Amino acid sequence: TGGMASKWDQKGMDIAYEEAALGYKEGGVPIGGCLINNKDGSVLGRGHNMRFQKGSATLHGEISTLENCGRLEGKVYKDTTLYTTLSPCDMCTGAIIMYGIPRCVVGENVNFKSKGEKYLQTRGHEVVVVDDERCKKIMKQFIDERPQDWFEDIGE
Amino acid sequence: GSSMVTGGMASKWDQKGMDIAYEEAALGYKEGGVPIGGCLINNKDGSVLGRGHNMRFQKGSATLHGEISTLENCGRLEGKVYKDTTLYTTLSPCDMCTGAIIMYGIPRCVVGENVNFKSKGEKYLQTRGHEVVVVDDERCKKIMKQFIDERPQDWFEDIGE
Ligand SMILES: O=C1NC=C[C@@H](O)N1
Ligand SMILES: O=C1NC=C[C@@H](O)N1
Ligand SMILES: [Ca+2]
Ligand SMILES: [Ca+2]
Ligand SMILES: [Zn+2]
Ligand SMILES: [Zn+2]
Repeated sequence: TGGMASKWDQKGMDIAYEEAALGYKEGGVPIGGCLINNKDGSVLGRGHNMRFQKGSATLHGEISTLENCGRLEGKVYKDTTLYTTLSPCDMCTGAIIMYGIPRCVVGENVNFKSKGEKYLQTRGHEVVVVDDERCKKIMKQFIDERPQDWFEDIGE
Repeated sequence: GSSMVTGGMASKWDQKGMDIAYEEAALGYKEGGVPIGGCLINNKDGSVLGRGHNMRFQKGSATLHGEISTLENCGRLEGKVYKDTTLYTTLSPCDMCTGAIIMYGIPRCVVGENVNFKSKGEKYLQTRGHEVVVVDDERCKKIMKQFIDERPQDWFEDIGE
């Protein structure tokens, strides 16, 4: 990219936001994601945080997105972008790193940012922060109303 | 990582923790899965918060590595509950599982072996302030070597290659 946005990035972030809004409406943490094949723009999967929905300690948005893509040949991930409405925690960062997903496009990092955002860069990934106000507003709403649930979701 | 890293001390619960992790790995192996198991133990009293094994083949899962399945099986917990625990894993954690340990602040990780696999995560745990102990458990090494030998492409899939 050279820092150029991808032709698929608007689509990816819109899907991630749709997933965040759906999870909000389900009574969960409003964090959504999607994984797009950069070669053809195909959406390999989409998901949102399922902590409340499933009683899940590991289904963050990014993890649920990856789960929803199913088992894949490792090479597939090497030319994908993971879209996440919120800057990834250390766990989801680790997932991106493990699979070698080269680009992580982040809705916002104002309500939350871990050391993972920079660690992705150290590990050779491209991180794009869009500063999407849709994402920021829904996440801020959740934190305002359910702070202890939010803290649980990031292990505090 | 740092030149000044050092392996952590043993805990009175390590035999218990690695034996549970290994039993989980062997159960997963019998189920047709990747033989990697784990458990999470409270360092103060030895209680087992949860245990699990890799569920990639059992569940068609791209995220349920042994360590992730272990954490899932522990359920939702207050953040504080993790902060004096050990995660036992039969295999040195990949970057994903490392990240889970870091995110929850699980301060100690005991690793069955890192001969068959080792990621940057083992050292990154230490960089980030976590204790790591590698016990070089022969049972763990044997079962993982067998899996990699017999099903190499399935193993590569499990580590994203
Ligand atoms: O679902 C999520 N919770 C917290 C942070 C981010 O990784 N995603
Ligand atoms: O289940 C696992 N697969 C690979 C590595 C380790 O993190 N665990
Ligand atoms: Ca609390
Ligand atoms: Ca110490
Ligand atoms: Zn996360
Ligand atoms: Zn792993």
